[PDB]
Amino acid sequence: RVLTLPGTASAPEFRLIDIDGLLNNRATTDVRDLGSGRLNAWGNSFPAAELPAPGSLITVAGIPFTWANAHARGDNIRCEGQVVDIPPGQYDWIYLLAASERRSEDTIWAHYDDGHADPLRVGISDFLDGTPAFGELSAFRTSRMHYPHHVQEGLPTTMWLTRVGMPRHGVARSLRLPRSVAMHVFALTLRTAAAVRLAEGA
Amino acid sequence: VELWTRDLGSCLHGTLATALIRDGHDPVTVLGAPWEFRRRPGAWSSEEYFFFAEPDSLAGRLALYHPFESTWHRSDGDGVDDLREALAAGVLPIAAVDNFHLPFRPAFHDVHAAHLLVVYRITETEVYVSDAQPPAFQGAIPLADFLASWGSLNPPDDADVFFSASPSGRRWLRTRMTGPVPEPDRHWVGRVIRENVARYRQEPPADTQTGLPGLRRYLDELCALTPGTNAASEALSELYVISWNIQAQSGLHAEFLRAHSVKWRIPELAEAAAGVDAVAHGWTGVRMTGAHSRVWQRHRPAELRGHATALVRRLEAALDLLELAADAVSLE
Ligand SMILES: N[C@@H](CCCC[NH3+])C(=O)O
Repeated sequence: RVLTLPGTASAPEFRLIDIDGLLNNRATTDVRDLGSGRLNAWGNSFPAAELPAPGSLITVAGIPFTWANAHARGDNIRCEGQVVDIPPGQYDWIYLLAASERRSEDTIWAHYDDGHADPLRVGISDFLDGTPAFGELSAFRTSRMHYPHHVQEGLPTTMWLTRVGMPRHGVARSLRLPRSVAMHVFALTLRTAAAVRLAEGA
Repeated sequence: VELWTRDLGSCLHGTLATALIRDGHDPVTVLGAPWEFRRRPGAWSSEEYFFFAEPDSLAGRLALYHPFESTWHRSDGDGVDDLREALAAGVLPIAAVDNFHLPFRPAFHDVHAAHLLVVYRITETEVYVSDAQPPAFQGAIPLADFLASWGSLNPPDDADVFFSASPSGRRWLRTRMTGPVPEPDRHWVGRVIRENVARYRQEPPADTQTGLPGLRRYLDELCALTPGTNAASEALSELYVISWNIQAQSGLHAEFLRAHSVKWRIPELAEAAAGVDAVAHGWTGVRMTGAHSRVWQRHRPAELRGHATALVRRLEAALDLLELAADAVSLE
């Protein structure tokens, strides 16, 4: 048997997390910083010219993000189990812009104000002309890749939008990123919980 | 001649897949059916395509369940005569080359790395090559460039502590499917899964670390070494090399399970596929943590030990899921 009923969802709110103080790695370079790339162990990096302007507000698949205000020693978070404070509240989804040195999967911990913590599964696909193994959406696909001594034509660098749910009906206070040098986080936006009910008909 | 590779894979599976596709064989079936872990101390070489194969041939081991086998050859000339004869015979030669001398590779005149590609046509001025590793290329190449690559000395390179110091040696690989292929029905997939699991669980030989017990002992030995020391450097170089194509096989095996899961609509096969892919992703934590300690001196023994036991646990979870899958596909 089949029963489908129309619903209505509220207007949730997007909280764009300032990660500028956690930046610890350089994965993007310009033609004059080619030797500073540390996206992978071979010294590769994203092309800056094909990525957003530092500090700009962008939208990937409708989801808003702030591009990191990079310093010369960091333009993203290479994941080392950092704890990230978030505005306390009731949430639905975590959205990350990320890439990994080869595909990997790991855990984001979510910490709630009554001491409960939840281990949340996250997968991030490869930066190297990747394909989304976890059902990620594509955030960026460059034309070129940067190497320590040249700009490589016809080699896409890939970044992903990945989605992590927070099932618990409770107030979240912080998150822990995975402990894996392979994983790179470039932006982090959280989405609030919103109310849904049956709509007009039925 | 069709380009074929996967993001977890190297030129080893990729060149063999091209050869397999040309004879009418599905590379996911032939190369994705077997799934194992083995390590022989002293066996590895600094090549992108190293895989421990004894007592079988390189292709025979990578295609455990098919009559596919391979032979290595060394051409003794200064030219490409032995390759013209092989093509004339209908063979597709797989050439051992140095990326340093291939104009279409990013490593060209930057980095020495031992590599494989498919040769598919030889004129008197140009060699036609096919190479699916990103950035994929397929077409003609100046014959002098090919000969420089095919004959390179691959001297030790400070920018490739993994695939340098292995001379190309003008050697090449012949492959052949030497008889009827098995019908890939549900019983066969059942037996393939059960044999992979039984091999993983069994007690290793004295001379070879194999399966789940071998992987445990291997990872324990790795974590015991002192980071920064010479023993740790050679150990981490071996780790990154031998685990590329082992990780490759895990990702290929999961695809083999996904494909048959869709074919017969057996969710036990997709659930097991997810377990096997988790082992593939577990290798990333171990490999990359070792890779950055070896190359950039990022010494993190706690992370390396943490990814290691996570890998073992994922392997233990996979094996259990694979057994439920084999039960759902067939009665034993
Ligand atoms: N791309 C290879 C490196 C090979 C050596 C440079 N062409 C890897 O990801 O390990």
